[PDB]
Amino acid sequence: TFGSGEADCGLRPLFEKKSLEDKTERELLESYIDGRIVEGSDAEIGMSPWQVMLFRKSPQELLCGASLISDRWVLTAAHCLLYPPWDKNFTENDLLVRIGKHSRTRYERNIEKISMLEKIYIHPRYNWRENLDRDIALMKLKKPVAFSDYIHPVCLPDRETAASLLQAGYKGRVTGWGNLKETWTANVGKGQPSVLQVVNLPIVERPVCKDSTRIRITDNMFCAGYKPDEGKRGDACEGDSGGPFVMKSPFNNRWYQMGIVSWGEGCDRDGKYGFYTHVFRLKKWIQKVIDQFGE
Amino acid sequence: DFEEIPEEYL
Ligand SMILES: *[C@@H]1O[C@H](CO)[C@@H](O)[C@H](O)[C@H]1NC(C)=O
Repeated sequence: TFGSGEADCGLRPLFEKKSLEDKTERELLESYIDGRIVEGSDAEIGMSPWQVMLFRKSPQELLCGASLISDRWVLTAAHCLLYPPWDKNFTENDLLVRIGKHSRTRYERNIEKISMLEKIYIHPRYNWRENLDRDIALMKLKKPVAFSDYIHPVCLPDRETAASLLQAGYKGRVTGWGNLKETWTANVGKGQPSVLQVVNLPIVERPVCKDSTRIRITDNMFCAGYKPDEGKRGDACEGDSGGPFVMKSPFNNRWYQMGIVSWGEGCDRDGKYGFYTHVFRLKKWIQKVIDQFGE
Repeated sequence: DFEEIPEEYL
């Protein structure tokens, strides 16, 4: 009964289970949006238990974000492992996952768990040639992981959750170590987090998304971000490529993963957004690598 | 920046 449903998904040991709220979750909780545009504070300990860190064995580097959905399965962006134009083509043995982390650089003794990958499953139809369509990969751990106060799975959405939550005006939440900030000409100061960060962004209407990029946007993608303007606290660019985009159901109080951080736009000063893979549309793919896979 | 992780994970 792996990711074919998971009972405890999205109820966080330190918040929901103790009837405790994080310092910003009410924002997700409006229905209307106009208003609290929170900046991108540091995460609270246990605020995001499903957060994963893809780690390059050697040279030891933080490759991307990822999310815990089972005790044996991790979800990321396929571009994190396979991207011909950049000679990117990772294998099982080239990475490790790191679950249970806050600090970006410390090994976190007695908290994090580092595991090996057994197999990587890229969607057969992911499109690196043009726009990164079907940017989803699944990694099955080399051995199951024990949930902790710090380590817990997020829920995968179902038809109705996707239907009611995925909507223009509704805030979602990204978390990550800011690997979406992969500059050159930059002089990244007041940055490169020490600790995991968090920001709540509003989902954007399809046409407004299409009309801000030159990229051909498909049905498998959504965009979120505040309106390039005067006061726009919160940046998409604040996450990690392959990391999680999540909403808290107002019906059942659980946390589901609605998107995977795909690319960001005008990640500099020009008012663009973040693009994410639409988890609900790719879900039957997921449904079956799992329901029928492992090695 | 990355602190070294146990030789046991490679
Ligand atoms: C990625 O590299 C593997 C060997 O690691 C190769 O078999 C595979 O075809 C490559 N994917 C491509 C070329 O897109």
